[PDB]
Amino acid sequence: ITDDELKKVHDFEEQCIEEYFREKDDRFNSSNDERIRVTSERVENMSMR
Amino acid sequence: SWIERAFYKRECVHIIPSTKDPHRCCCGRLIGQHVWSISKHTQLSPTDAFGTIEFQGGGHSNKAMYVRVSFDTKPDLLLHLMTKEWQLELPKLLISVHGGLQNFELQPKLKQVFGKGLIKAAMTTGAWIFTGGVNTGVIRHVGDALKDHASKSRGKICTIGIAPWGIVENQEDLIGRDVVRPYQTMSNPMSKLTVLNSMHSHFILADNGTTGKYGAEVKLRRQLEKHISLQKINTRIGQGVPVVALIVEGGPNVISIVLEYLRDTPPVPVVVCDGSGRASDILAFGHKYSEEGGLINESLRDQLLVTIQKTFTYTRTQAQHLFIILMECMKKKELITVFRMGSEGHQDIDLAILTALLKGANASAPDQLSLALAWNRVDI
Amino acid sequence: ARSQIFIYGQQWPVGSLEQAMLDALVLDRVDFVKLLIENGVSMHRFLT
Repeated sequence: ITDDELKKVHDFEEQCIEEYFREKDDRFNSSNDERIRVTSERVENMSMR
Repeated sequence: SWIERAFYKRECVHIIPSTKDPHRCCCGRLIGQHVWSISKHTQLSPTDAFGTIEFQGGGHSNKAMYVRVSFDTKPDLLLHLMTKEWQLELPKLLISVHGGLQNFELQPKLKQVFGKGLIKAAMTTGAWIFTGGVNTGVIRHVGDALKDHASKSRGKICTIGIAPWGIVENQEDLIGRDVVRPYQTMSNPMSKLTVLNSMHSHFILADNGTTGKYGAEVKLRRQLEKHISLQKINTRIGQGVPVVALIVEGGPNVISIVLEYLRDTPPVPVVVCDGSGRASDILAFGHKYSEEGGLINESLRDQLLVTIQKTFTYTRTQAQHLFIILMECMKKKELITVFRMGSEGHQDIDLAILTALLKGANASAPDQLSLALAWNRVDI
Repeated sequence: ARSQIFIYGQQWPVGSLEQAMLDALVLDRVDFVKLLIENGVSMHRFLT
């Protein structure tokens, strides 16, 4: 590759690596399993309050 | 190569007046570091500082374009630069964020709600955010808001900040012609100069020749906002782009900025926030205790005078002058939208901002519907 | 260390953050490395 298209390839790789990590985080929180964990913590803090 | 041949710059070639410190000139630079025309005698030259900035450190890596532009340039050249060379489409909304240059801290809930509002407003309408450029105060809060937005979801918020060229730290690090220059986020607490905000997208550096002093960017930013607002929006029903003015905290100068926004053809709505303090809090206390606009009785007038003289530590005549400026602002009381934490103040930044834009246009409901269609906001 | 030491208005000696990075790297503290990168330390200027 030429140095100009090397940079374009390079920033393409950073769009992909950010979109992969972000997605993994969104699919973790959409997880029913985590929509239940993060509900329980809250419920207790309203129960004492 | 068009940027060097189209945009110009100015450098300090003066008689070196010492004033207080013999090394510090009228431009504030060192006496041997040299190399308007009144007392600075500046010369005009093609620019040597433009391109791309790679923000090293500060968590996420973000690349922001920059260009050093003379302060007396014409907005059509700059607007053509953003539309063509930076490949930025014409925005459906312009937001002008003003505030205090000193650093301040807000309530955590207020900061979170203001940040979420600014992020969602600049996402849904595809707006442009205009800040002060450097990483001080309200622009630092906007930078933390852009941290959050990016940290949570993807999105390219166009957040063109306009800063003085002579006040940014490491001016030699940003010297190049279409070259990617690394930048350091570290800000020396001893140095009076402040670094640029790491989470911005474009930077219109405005050199008036001087270093370490403000005022080199306000007129250029205002005339660029005017030149943007005279451009017609893509609906072609007969309206330009809407301009809002978000005010967080601020000092004595932002009242004059608000007065310049109100007493303008066409008028610009102003949205303020409560709980930050200083000029925004006195604006809110004026707005709740106002009756029929400029009809303010004596007791709240004296309360406003003593709160101005207490918070801003001004004299009696300075507080009186600021109160006349407040009343001249208060004549156009319908344009100001005050956001309040809690209560019934729309419970969100964005309903307040978009409602303020809708009644700041003050046009027919076809024009409001075309604005909402351009912003892709069915709920509003 | 995030809430107290890296609070706003904290003065830092020159070269102290690079020595703190060198101590964090050898003592397998990945969260402290993440904190220091986010607080302005750049790896390009640190690594020799």
